[PDB]
Amino acid sequence: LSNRTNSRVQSFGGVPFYPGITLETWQKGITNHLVAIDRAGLPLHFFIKP
Amino acid sequence: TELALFSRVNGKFSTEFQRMKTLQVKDQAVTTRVQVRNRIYTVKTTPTSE
Ligand SMILES: *[C@@H]1O[C@H](CO)[C@@H](O)[C@H](O)[C@H]1NC(C)=O
Repeated sequence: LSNRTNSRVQSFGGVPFYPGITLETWQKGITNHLVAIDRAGLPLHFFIKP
Repeated sequence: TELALFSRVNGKFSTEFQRMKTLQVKDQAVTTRVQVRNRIYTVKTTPTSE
């Protein structure tokens, strides 16, 4: 007999994840733990203006 | 074995052998590994620090 289970969880933002958590609890827990999931910007020299 | 001579001399010889053998081998190897890594903040010194 041979069992092999691999679980891998990766979270950005929200409550620290633990295995028994439900997506409901996690989704209701982002109310203050929000992180930058995408960002856009401008080159530095563009802001050195008279 | 049965042997009757002259319808008077009787002889019997009954032998029986039994050999029963049993072997059982049972191996279990369970291996569990849990790895949690939370990274909450990144704290940096202000460039104007003293
Ligand atoms: C693990 O092995 C058991 C038998 O001991 C089997 O019933 C099960 O499907 C296997 N997998 C998991 C995830 O338990």
